[PDB]
Amino acid sequence: APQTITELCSEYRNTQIYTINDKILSYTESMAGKREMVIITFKSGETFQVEVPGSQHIDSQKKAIERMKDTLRITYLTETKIDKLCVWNNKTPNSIAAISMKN
Amino acid sequence: APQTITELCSEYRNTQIYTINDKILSYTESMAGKREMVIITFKSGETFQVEVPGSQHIDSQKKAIERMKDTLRITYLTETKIDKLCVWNNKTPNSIAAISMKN
Amino acid sequence: APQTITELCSEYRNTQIYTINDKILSYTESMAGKREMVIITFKSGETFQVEVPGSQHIDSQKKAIERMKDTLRITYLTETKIDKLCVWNNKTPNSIAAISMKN
Amino acid sequence: APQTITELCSEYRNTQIYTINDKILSYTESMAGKREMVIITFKSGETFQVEVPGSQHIDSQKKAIERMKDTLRITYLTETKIDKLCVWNNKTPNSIAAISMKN
Amino acid sequence: APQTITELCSEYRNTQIYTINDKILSYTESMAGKREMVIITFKSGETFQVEVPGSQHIDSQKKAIERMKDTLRITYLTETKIDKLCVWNNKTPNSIAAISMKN
Amino acid sequence: GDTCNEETQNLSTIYLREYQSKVKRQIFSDYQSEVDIYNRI
Amino acid sequence: RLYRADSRPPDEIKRSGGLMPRGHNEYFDRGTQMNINLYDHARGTQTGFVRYDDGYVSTSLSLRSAHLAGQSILSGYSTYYIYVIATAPNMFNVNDVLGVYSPHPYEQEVSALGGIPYSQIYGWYRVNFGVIDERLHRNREYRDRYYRNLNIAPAEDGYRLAGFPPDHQAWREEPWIHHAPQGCG
Ligand SMILES: OC[C@H]1O[C@@H](O[C@H]2[C@H](O)[C@@H](O)[C@H](O)O[C@@H]2CO)[C@H](O)[C@@H](O)[C@H]1O
Ligand SMILES: OC[C@H]1O[C@@H](O[C@H]2[C@H](O)[C@@H](O)[C@H](O)O[C@@H]2CO)[C@H](O)[C@@H](O)[C@H]1O
Ligand SMILES: OC[C@H]1O[C@@H](O[C@H]2[C@H](O)[C@@H](O)[C@H](O)O[C@@H]2CO)[C@H](O)[C@@H](O)[C@H]1O
Ligand SMILES: OC[C@H]1O[C@@H](O[C@H]2[C@H](O)[C@@H](O)[C@H](O)O[C@@H]2CO)[C@H](O)[C@@H](O)[C@H]1O
Ligand SMILES: OC[C@H]1O[C@@H](O[C@H]2[C@H](O)[C@@H](O)[C@H](O)O[C@@H]2CO)[C@H](O)[C@@H](O)[C@H]1O
Repeated sequence: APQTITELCSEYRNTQIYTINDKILSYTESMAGKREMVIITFKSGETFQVEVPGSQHIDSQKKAIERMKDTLRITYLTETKIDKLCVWNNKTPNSIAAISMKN
Repeated sequence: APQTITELCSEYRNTQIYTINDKILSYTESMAGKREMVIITFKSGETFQVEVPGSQHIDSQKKAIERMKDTLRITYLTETKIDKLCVWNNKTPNSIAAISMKN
Repeated sequence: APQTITELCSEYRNTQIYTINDKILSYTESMAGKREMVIITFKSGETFQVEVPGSQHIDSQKKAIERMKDTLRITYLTETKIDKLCVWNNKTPNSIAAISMKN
Repeated sequence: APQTITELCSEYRNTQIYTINDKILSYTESMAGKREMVIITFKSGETFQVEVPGSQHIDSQKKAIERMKDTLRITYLTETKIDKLCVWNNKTPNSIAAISMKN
Repeated sequence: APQTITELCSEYRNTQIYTINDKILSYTESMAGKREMVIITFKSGETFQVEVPGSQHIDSQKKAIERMKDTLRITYLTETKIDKLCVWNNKTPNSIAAISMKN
Repeated sequence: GDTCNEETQNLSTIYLREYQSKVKRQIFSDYQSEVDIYNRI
Repeated sequence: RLYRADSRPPDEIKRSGGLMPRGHNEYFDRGTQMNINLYDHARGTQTGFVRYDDGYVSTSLSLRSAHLAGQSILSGYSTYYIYVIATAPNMFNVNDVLGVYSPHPYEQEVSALGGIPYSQIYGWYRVNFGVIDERLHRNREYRDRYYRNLNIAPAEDGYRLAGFPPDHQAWREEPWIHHAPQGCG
């Protein structure tokens, strides 16, 4: 299976690696209808989203979306640095596919 | 998708932005039948609720209501400052649609 | 909706408010068949329980009983002070309907 | 209902109270087929398990089994002192029925 | 009935015990379709995965795979040392069957 | 008078409540247990 | 790393949630209100304790300086401890915020606003009959990834926390002038 965030990312269309190497500056969570999402931003100006479960998502991803929204809330609260993100850049804001952190 | 809670708030009727920039003063959680909800208040004097799941909530919101109660409980306990809240102001106390935190 | 735990407590019969203002002295959690409940005590001597799910519970209280057990376990581990408790007193130990904490 | 772990432990055939009053020395968690269990050990050498779900478990016990495995991971990681354990002594290792923690 | 991870591991074909005794150096989590998994590495060069659920996993394992990914996220965040891993070596990277941590 | 004194006290309590929140975000987060929302609901 | 000699032991510190200032019992207790004033902290002295009053706890820049302070106030204590502490922005270099008004210049103390939480204490040495046992005991709960990269608060951030009395000329002069609380200056 992929051994790295970068191998994994490269198995997909419309993705791009961001090297962040920093903590989440802000965290936004919405429970508004049809907008049940998390939006995070970094000091450098980038904004990324975990997107709403739609039709572009297979069933196995429904749980993985929830897990990612959990990871993003706890790495914001503990101020853990994110190393890299693999994002779908055909979305605005770009959509998170995988996350890496290391110390 | 929206990039900010202000942007996301304005795409709904009856909402408004409150700029809190403060920790939750008190947290109330109830499992009493028909009033399974959370109510938070701030030093400034406002009171907000996460509403009881109801008919005004489409099904994708049911998992978002649960996550919001989880976020407000760990924010309350670690005393993390809330920055802004998008709330439906056609409810008493007003209902939380979305929350943001910074730093 | 109610704006405070006293106000919400008053809507039910057989309830009463306890002003605890103290952290939990002990936490007991059981998965023994027919006794899947949580019991907490305070140094004042008071003991309270979260009841086993049962016929007196409508379906919306079932996700709320699980949320309440999560709250008491983490309030206990963090030594967070509980302000008030709304309890049904036609039960021994009395059972928690609502909890509030103030920082 | 019971008011202490002893009182609850006494309601079952084949149980016993272990007074631990100590933190967990090692935690083992398994997702291997047919042995999805947790095993804990103390400095005393005593070893306890949360059993694999099975027919000895009524449907209401299954969420409580999952919650107990959640509590044991939290307790191990934060070196929380466990006070007593109620176990079924007809299993090797002995199975946990209920746990209590104090102060 | 297994009392330790080594006994547990020996009940399966194509497993191997690794004595890690170090904390996790990096954590990667993916929600990309058919790649919903967690990859972890250690300073010694070792890389392991928790697999995408699939045909080889029985029903009892579904929940246990979600719990393993939850244990690896929090062990990484709290910098807890892992003692041993029992892995299926017929997968690349080697696949976690069970984890052990002490003290 | 007190206002100088009361302001140093108020400001010093603010910087402390803030650092204390950073510490609670570290040590209390260890107890946060994530929920499987889909089977909960 | 900063260093503080203290008669209060590892277990009492765990219970308190850190090295507390005088009269504060638990690190997070908000009930018993605590007066915090750096000038007042800095001038006072205590017997059987390295300065720890008015909401701040002092530390030394070296093990040797901490031991010299401990012997002067704790000599005939059959055992006492020297705690090793990570730098973090609750810490203020007292000479840098009080400046030419720093009361015990030659000591070069760094004070922690509100105490030092238990997770910021890296470890400790035992001192038996005034002689340090060279083995450091490491605190299992030290938050290494968090504290790894933090440092002392810059003096800029403490001038408005100096706590000089309202009539003290320091409030009428640089740097403190640009930072005076409303009611001083
Ligand atoms: O899985 C989220 C991801 O989906 C991409 O959209 C694809 C999807 O991956 C593919 O399997 C399906 O056949 O068509 C979808 C068209 O929307 C999105 O392009 C990407 O932005 C993510 O949303
Ligand atoms: O979603 C919670 C929110 O619902 C509002 O009602 C909306 C509802 O979301 C939508 O499905 C329906 O079609 O339109 C309603 C407004 O016209 C409530 O008014 C609001 O207070 C919240 O409860
Ligand atoms: O909901 C927990 C609560 O139930 C009370 O019983 C009520 C119940 O809430 C109500 O829905 C039903 O119509 O009448 C019951 C009383 O006859 C219990 O009284 C209380 O102790 C809790 O167990
Ligand atoms: O609940 C786990 C516990 O089950 C015991 O088995 C019981 C079972 O729980 C009960 O429903 C049935 O009526 O009697 C069984 C025989 O005692 C096991 O004995 C115990 O070791 C645990 O596995
Ligand atoms: O359960 C994860 C584990 O599965 C192994 O495959 C098993 C399969 O579960 C079982 O149905 C069959 O009878 O035997 C297979 C071989 O032991 C994989 O081999 C292993 O790598 C894991 O993926």
